[PDB]
Amino acid sequence: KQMLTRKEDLLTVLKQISALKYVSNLYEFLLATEKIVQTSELDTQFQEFLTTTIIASEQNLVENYKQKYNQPNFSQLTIKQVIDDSIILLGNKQNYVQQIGTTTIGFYVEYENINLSRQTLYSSNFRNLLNIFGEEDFKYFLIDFLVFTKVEQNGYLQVAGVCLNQYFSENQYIYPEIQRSQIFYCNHMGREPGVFKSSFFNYSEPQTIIKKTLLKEYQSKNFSCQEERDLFLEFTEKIVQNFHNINFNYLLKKFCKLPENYQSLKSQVKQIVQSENKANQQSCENLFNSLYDTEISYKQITNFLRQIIQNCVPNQLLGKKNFKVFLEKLYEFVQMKRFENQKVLDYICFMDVFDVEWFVDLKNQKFTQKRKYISDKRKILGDLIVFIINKIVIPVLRYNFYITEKHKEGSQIFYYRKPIWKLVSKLTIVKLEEENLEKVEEKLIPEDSFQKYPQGKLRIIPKKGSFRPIMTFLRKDKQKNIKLNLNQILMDSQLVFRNLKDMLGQKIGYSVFDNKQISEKFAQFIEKWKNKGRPQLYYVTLDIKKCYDSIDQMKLLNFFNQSDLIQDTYFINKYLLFQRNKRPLLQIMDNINFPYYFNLKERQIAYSLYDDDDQILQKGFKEIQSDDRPFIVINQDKPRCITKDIIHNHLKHISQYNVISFNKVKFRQKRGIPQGLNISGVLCSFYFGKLEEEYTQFLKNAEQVNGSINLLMRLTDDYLFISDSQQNALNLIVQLQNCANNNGFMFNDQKITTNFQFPQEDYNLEHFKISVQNECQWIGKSIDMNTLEIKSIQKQTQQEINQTINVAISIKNLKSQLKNKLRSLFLNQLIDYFNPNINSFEGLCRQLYHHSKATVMKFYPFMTKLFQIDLKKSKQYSVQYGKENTNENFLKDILYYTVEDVCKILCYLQFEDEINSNIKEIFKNLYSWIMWDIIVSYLKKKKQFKGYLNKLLQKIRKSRFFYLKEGCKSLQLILSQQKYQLNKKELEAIEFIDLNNLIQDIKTLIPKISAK
Amino acid sequence: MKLLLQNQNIFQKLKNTLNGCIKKFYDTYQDLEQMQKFEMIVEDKLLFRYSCSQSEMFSAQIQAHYLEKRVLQLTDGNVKYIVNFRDKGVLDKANFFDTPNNSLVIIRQWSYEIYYTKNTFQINLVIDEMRCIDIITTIFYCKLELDFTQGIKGISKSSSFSNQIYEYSAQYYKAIQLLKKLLI
Amino acid sequence: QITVPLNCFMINQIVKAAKENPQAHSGNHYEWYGAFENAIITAKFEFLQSINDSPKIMGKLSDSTGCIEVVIQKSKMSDELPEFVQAYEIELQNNGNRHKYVRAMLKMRKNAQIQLLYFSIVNDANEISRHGLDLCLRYLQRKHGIE
Amino acid sequence: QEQVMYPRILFEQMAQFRGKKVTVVGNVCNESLVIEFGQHVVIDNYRRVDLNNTTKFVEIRGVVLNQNIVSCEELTEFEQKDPFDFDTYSKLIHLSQSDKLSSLFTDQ
Amino acid sequence: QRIYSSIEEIIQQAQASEIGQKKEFYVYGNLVSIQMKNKLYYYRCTCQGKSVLKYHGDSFFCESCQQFINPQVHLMLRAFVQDSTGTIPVMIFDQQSSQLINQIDPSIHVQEAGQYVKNCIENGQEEIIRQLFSKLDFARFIFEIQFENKEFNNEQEIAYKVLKIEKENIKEESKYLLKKLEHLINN
Amino acid sequence: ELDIKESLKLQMEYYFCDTNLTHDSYLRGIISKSPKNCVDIKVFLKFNKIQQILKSKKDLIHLIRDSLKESKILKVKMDSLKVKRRFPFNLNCLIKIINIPQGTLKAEVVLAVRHLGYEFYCDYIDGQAMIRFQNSDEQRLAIQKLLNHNNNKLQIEIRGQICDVISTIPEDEEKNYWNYIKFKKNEFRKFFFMKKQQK
RNA sequence: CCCGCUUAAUUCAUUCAGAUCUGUAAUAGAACUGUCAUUCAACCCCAAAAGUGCUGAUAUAACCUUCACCAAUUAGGUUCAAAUAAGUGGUAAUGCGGGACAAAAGACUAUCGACAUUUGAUACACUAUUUAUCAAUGGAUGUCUUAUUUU
DNA sequence: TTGTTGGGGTT
Ligand SMILES: [Zn+2]
Repeated sequence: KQMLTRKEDLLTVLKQISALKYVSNLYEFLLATEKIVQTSELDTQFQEFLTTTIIASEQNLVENYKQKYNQPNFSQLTIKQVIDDSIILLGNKQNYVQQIGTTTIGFYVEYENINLSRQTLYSSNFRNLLNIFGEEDFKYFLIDFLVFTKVEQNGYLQVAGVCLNQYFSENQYIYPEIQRSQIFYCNHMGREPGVFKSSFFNYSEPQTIIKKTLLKEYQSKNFSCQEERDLFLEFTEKIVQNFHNINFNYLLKKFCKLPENYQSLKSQVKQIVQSENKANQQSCENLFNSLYDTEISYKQITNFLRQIIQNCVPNQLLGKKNFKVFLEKLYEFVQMKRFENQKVLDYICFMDVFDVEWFVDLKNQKFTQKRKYISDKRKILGDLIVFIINKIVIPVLRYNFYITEKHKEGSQIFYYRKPIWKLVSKLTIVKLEEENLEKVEEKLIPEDSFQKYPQGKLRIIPKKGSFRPIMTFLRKDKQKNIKLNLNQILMDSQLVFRNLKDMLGQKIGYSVFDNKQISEKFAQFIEKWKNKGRPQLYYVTLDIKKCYDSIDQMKLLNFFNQSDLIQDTYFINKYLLFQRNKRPLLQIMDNINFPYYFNLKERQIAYSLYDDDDQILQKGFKEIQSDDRPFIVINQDKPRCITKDIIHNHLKHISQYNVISFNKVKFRQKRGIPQGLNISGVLCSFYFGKLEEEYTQFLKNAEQVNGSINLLMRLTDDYLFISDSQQNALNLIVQLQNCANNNGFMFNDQKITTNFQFPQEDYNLEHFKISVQNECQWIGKSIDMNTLEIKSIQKQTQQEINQTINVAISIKNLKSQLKNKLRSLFLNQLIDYFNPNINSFEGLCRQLYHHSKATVMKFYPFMTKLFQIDLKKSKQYSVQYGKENTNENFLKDILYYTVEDVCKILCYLQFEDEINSNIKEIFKNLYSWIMWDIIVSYLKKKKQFKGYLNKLLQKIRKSRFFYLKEGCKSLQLILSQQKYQLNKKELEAIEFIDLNNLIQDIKTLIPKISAK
Repeated sequence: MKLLLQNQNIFQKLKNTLNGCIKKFYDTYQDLEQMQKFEMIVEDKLLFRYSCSQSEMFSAQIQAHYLEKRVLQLTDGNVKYIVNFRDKGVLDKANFFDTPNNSLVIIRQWSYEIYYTKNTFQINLVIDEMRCIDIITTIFYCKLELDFTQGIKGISKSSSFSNQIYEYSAQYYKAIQLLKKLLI
Repeated sequence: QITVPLNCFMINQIVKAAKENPQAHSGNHYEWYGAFENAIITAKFEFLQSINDSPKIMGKLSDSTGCIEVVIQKSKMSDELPEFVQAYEIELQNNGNRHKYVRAMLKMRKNAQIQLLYFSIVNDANEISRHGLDLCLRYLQRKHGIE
Repeated sequence: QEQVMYPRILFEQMAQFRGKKVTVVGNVCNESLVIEFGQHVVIDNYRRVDLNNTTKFVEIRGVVLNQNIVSCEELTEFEQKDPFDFDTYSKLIHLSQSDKLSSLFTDQ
Repeated sequence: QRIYSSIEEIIQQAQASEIGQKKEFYVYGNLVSIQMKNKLYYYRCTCQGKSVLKYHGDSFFCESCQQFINPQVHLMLRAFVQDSTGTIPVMIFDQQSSQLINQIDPSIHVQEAGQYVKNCIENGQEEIIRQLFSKLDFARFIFEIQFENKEFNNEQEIAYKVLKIEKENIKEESKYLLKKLEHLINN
Repeated sequence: ELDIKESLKLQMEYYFCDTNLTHDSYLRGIISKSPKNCVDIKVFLKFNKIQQILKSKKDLIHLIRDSLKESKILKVKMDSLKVKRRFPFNLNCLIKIINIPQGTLKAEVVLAVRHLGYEFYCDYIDGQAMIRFQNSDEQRLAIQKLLNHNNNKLQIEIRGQICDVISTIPEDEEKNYWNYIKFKKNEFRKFFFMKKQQK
């Protein structure tokens, strides 16, 4: 079948598009159109540019540009004037490449912005092409065609024609959406509980004021006649009266009440706030835990919500049975995770329309066209549901509770009462005002900073022993005319620092910033390790505590103003980039557009006016590709200037007057950079790279002074050091603690999670707590020091995993969303460390096994959310899949096709293109079989999946098994001809295939994998 | 395209390279052998050519050139500079697209120059390198100019209309005074 | 960079003086008290039956003080005619070869024939008078501009 | 190709020139073609009724005879819905006759 | 009676003025090259509705009047005004743009302009709008143009907006040029 | 009681065998209609001989469960309220419409009449449309808007055209219509006679 | 399992701010009023347009089996069908009443253009709609009999 | 009288 390739030429990918009828290199376009003859003479530069240029055209026009010999091709007009004439011919058409940063006036073009693709347009090669074509053919070649020119190794740059940005693009009733996320993060609390004093339940208080305050629901355009509106207003007045007779005190008291010892905790907190001296430690910890273990549970609050609705809304407003279905769905409305939401169709699809009482029909359209009546009363049931939810359920959950998620549990929800949260607020404003932050008045801040920069905001998330803060900056002041929040202001500086970050891996210390560089360092170290002969290895792990708040303005600004890796003047360019996604080349149905092969991305960059030998001045872009597959670039006219002076002012501001708000009390940080700024993640690594580099001269040479292989990686915090010489790791720990002693930071929980054993008294580190393990667990990793291979750590219980999957499904376009969803979960982590240099074959199989087992459990909630929607009553899927048992077959379809996609991706990520195709076929079938075996053995025991679907899935797995067997049986006869000379990797794969006896049965391989 | 040029803050580069120039000059010529200084002081001959540093490469737009009297015009927003250049070899180096006018170029390396005129010195400017980075054709109305070829008269014009240009005129006056104080 | 309204006699005189005194700076701009390349003129546009020119559609402009040879264009992908000549063909053909003056903006370049860009049909005598005055005025607006 | 110069003059210049090829531009007369200038009229060679319907105007280039008689070599008309001015046209003619502007209209 | 002026005089008297001045002149130029690359409309209410709340599904509701309204489409274009001397980049507002589209095609009403352009841009019929604009090139008029020296994003800028657009009368343009040139020869 | 427990066990073993529950089959329908053939304990509480041997609900529930826990065909575990046997033991007013646009389909006139709100039967043919009702009061119910005093015309709108209708049919035509109806009815009768006999 | 009917009681507490009152030694106590703001943290990385080799083998496999819900552990049958089983862990239950057509049937000249489907086409609808008409098609619906409260 | 979804890691 059509596997994937790791080297292509854009000629093919343009030939295999639909909307294009002609594509070729300009050399053949000239030979065909007879503008030149083969035996002509042109220097190698001009001939090469003629050779690798590409042109495309929607219609074959080799005839229109045939050379009529009537008029000589002798040119006198400059290239600027010919191109002026071209844009002039374009008239009023408004989207072309040569028409970037230029506006026409009458019969005169006017350039007014910077387009760094011109330097290829007004080149000397284009002057030669104008000499060859003559103007009357040029000024039309620059319109009828699409011109790409190879400017990088493979990445073409479009210079003329239409921009591909234009190949990448009756009304109905869209039901409203219930504002769930308004309930989450409140901090208000009044004397007598209830709902807010601005809500209409308490507006200055018959039906008159209800009309005055319900201007958005009473006179909506769904209510046909005045009678419907007035009856609804009557029901709203009845709702209000029936709600104002509730003893919220008692009502809360019954189901979800404060703990039995709440007064003890209030007293303890009041004591810890009164005392002037620095209070205890374990008392505060146990106070935090006793406060966080008082959170209401879903069932109790659900009973509360039912009991508060049953006596605030008349019965016949929804009907006898619709009301009950509503009250039953309300529970699932409560227990949903943070990033989910419930749709009005979920409520409606299980309701009856005639069941309500107060309807009225103008033209008696109920019996003739019943379907129109059903639709035009669903469009009222929906509004009533949304009114009830967004005007009782949401304000109650806002005022009367506090809703958050804990730190380590994941993405679940959590309901704490209100006074308990005011308590934790006071206790944290006390525990906080002593470590880093400090209260501040308004005049302690200057006025320029006051009128230029935005304020801050702080949120608290409960953790196990203590709290955890998180700073938000999204606000922008309404007055003083500021239109940008802090990150929108620092984006330019962050671009400068990105261009700097592209160099810290080898220049001024020890850092990494992604999985590509980490995998690179691993490739190099593992190469050295297999070189010397694979000895015993040791490691060590440790991590700074509160890094972003231990760094001082002085050394930061001093390193910044005294480092030459930041030039003085920088320009900024914006462009669009088009790459090749994973879809294989569809071998040639009649609708194959660009988005089927190319991903669009809208990038920026910051280049230097110097003659840096990367010449971002001539190309316009700087990109890093992983393999030779073509890509396109087009520039844009939106450049800007930036200078180290303004970056200095920015750093000084964000490191001096960082003012953040909390509970209408203004705080100011004392030393450190705020956590939660786009610039911070690079500043921190830069600063600590300075220090760690000045302290670790012994690393650079210890490979040649005594010959000991050893690497040191370091993300923002979590160090990691692997070596063969124990003494190196020991001295490293000592030197790092020395740097911490001298410069003023300290390590978190002293968790020097080393591998060996050593007396920690000989080095004044006795307070450290060694924790000896045998599998180096870095940031979500399982580096195994027996083969030095990598993999990931996966949660292993269905609840553990369920707490981190937010399902959000809508019947609109299932086959798309779900598809990508599952696909994403297969590549979210496997794509990175599947590199074949790190792992052996069996390691690859193990990684695939484990990650498939994890992604099945991550997906499963999606399947059980699907099976709760009936795919019979919808034509879109029933017309194609059938009318009975449509669900299981739809599911079988998406599973099989996503497995084929992921199998292709893995099959090419493991090999080059030079290998035989029978090996790629075998391993194709093997990965597909492993994934299907996992999915079957996990699915053969569920309830909804046991009767029908298991037959199909079993058949599919048996098919894949037989196909594997067929391939591995045929390959030996294929090699019997000697017709292929086996290279090294191929021989290794063949030994992997024969040793494990893939001919008869896969049994020999599962023991070799399933053990974790 | 006003902001991209304006935010260069060229006056900083000019002030810093002039400080470098005066410092290097009255640091290199403190012999004060008054006879040798009298032999050095000759009319209309170059005494000192200070090539600016590397980080001071401002980029601006040509509004008008004259080739025989070696006059080039530059501008950025509100200020328009009148400068000189080495020779036509320069323009042959900076690969212009259509015409010397209406083009926006960066400046790889320029230089200050010290001349002796009637009764006093002269601080001249000479652009030694250029490269055209783009075309732009816009009718910029720079309210104020400054000439680096007409002495204190070339700068003191319009000095009362900008704190920046006022302080630059002040630095220029101080520089010529320190020059005539050292060497005379 | 700027247009100048002047009559065919002035065009002939300028092209004569320039093509007979080639010792000017090699700027394709002509020189009449400055650099110009576009012009405006009102005159009697009539066709001229040339010999089988598919790329070009030549014309002619007679006026009170001379006669020049203008040149037009045509879409190459399909040799139809633009609006500004479609309308003139329609109206001239209807009213029976009864020609009218036209107000035309045209782009003149040396070492090639004088392109024409656009024209509109005039239906009022005062136009000429206006145009006349215009030239006169603009004349001074360059003469005193050079002194 | 070939320069057929046909200047613009006034009606007194019609007698002042005493034989020359010129252009005269005015309005037609209602009653062998005769046209009004300014009052006063003048006869021509073209047929009174040959001219088209919608037109109310006239311009002719041709040789002028003694007076009240002019030869017509070329004739052009158009539909003017406005009262054609004469004072400003007279000013343009006179200032064309001037010395400071002579180099604009004709050579020499 | 009025006093007219050319383009270059306006450009001068506007590029040499203090920030905040607003003043109008009268020119005999001509419009050209109506821009199309930016958005061609904005939304308004009858009583100077500041903002009409944006919904999808084509629903709308106002707060400067406290009723449910059909939102109104005001269209503002960008074009250039020329003369025998110079070029001015001008903006054009609802009434004047409607007047233009009416003068080119009398089919559309005084209130149907914005409706027509919105329907043509949404339905997928822009070629008719494109040619409708293109047939406005070099339409001679008589302009009353306002200039104002404001400042935006804490940097100085200059803008020109259109106030009046009438049809011309050559009999007055000629008299204007006549008095101009007579005064000129008079010195 | 333990004696009561043995008595209940014996009585339930007697009343749980399908041998008696087939020729009697009083509760057999309930047992088959049960959730999993596992009827609750209160299903025996509707009896008679248990109450006289009895002399709360959960108390008697636990008592019956204890008495059943010793059975051999029944089953009791996990305090299940239901208990089941572990053996299967299987085995005069109508009008006419005219002036109709010739070529009018059925649904249009059907709904143009159905707008009235009450059922009817219509038979259309080219022009002539016989409409009949089911209740005798329907005439004067609907007359005020079929005899539209707004127009005083018996008008029905269909597909863009007005057609007339009658207020009362001559009773000779009505008799012919009733014979038509009884004729269709005997048609159906004889149709199904032949179908009963064709085999 | 399905269906109908049915769920109460003074406050567990009262941040922040203001104004009072009583006493007070710098604390305490009592009564009262006002009250969400633009609600969404950022960075790095990865994916992101409208088709099966419809699927022949590895009994050393695949299925099936148990009284609330679901999930993780034991035993017995089974060779493309089905058979009754045993532990453990986590979610879930106030009470009242109701549950012999049960099918191989015959008889019903009982009902029936207003029966009842199942296919088509036409209409109004659609984001997961419970319809109308016509056409063809023939059976459809309720009772008695193989029937006795220890039900 | 203008300028749309929610994975993985780190804090
Ligand atoms: Zn309003």
